[PDB]
Amino acid sequence: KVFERCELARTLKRLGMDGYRGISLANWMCLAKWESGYNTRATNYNAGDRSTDYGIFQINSRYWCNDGKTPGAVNACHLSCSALLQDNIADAVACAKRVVRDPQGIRAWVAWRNRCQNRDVRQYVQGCGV
Amino acid sequence: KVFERCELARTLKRLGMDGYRGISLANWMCLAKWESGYNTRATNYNAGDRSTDYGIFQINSRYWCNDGKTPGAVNACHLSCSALLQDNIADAVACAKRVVRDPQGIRAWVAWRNRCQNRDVRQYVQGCGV
Ligand SMILES: [Cl-]
Ligand SMILES: [Cl-]
Ligand SMILES: [Cl-]
Ligand SMILES: [Cl-]
Ligand SMILES: [Cl-]
Ligand code: NA
Ligand code: NA
Ligand code: NA
Ligand SMILES: [Ru+3]
Ligand SMILES: [Ru+3]
Repeated sequence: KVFERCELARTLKRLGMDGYRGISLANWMCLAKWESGYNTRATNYNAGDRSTDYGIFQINSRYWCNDGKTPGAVNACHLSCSALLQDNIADAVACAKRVVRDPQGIRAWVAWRNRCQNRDVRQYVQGCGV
Repeated sequence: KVFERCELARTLKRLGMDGYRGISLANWMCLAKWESGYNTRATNYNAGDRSTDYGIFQINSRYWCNDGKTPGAVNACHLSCSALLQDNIADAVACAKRVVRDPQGIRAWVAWRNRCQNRDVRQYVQGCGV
């Protein structure tokens, strides 16, 4: 599913993302926008370590979800990676939270570092009433 | 699916394309028309570099989507090029938004520049009530 901007913000806010471990709703919006285009079906293979990023947050098969294809893997979210390719994003929300409870926080995602960090991101929630 | 002209103008307008990065609805229409004749199933293989342009916007598998058969690929929309052949263009629109956020914007499609840039394109939207 391709969420609409304000529809995703309200969905993420309903599930407690706004302010989570310090992270504003807008920064989650920005991450998802550059990771997937708000598309729960996005995917991206990584040839360096033969892992794959899954879903609306591009969560990686090495450390966070099991896809049965990735060497040296752990399943820190205890999820089939295919659970992160589903129209319902409750599971993906739970796994993004689990990712950011580690020390480096939202810095886990490179694209967030390059596209969102230290940048104005109000554009993501302006006019959504959240 | 081959869109009818206004059908596509309403669809693209509903998916937020009017004014996106300053790109008019009319210009997106002119891009779709010269890329694929509004045909969601259009594909163009290039035996030169073995890449393929997909769907209604003819997005290329070397830079933007993964079709698992193009050398030197980077999948910047984190998307299967199959998603660019759907009747539902929601994945395609989201990927086209990612394309024009690069520094060249819409100028990425050489056809748009040969056929649309600096030209009158009001005829693509008028009568469509958009
Ligand atoms: Cl990750
Ligand atoms: Cl392209
Ligand atoms: Cl990139
Ligand atoms: Cl002329
Ligand atoms: Cl009119
Ligand atoms: Na891929
Ligand atoms: Na879920
Ligand atoms: Na994208
Ligand atoms: Ru940095
Ligand atoms: Ru507001």
